Amino acid sequence: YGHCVTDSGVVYSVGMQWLKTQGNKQMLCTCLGNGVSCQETAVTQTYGGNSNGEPCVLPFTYNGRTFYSCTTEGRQDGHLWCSTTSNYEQDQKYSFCTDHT
Repeated sequence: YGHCVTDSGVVYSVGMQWLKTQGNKQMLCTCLGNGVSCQETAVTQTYGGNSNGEPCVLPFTYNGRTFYSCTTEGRQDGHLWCSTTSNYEQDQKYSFCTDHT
């Protein structure tokens, strides 16, 4: 009835995007309306960019929002990129991402 719970105790809320692990793999879990879905891996391969590819540091904050993985909200081209420094608004250290092609 709105609130989202993973049966683990975490009483999320309809729209409290979060991140869940599998004791080895990463996975972003979110509660929409029909239930609770997630994004396997979440992250993506990083090449060149500003960090020549490296372990991003998400979920980070950009433009005032948050991103648990790559994103193209910082450009008008469509190239996926991520952050490698908790402080991207100070360092600007970011990397790109493929995902598809």
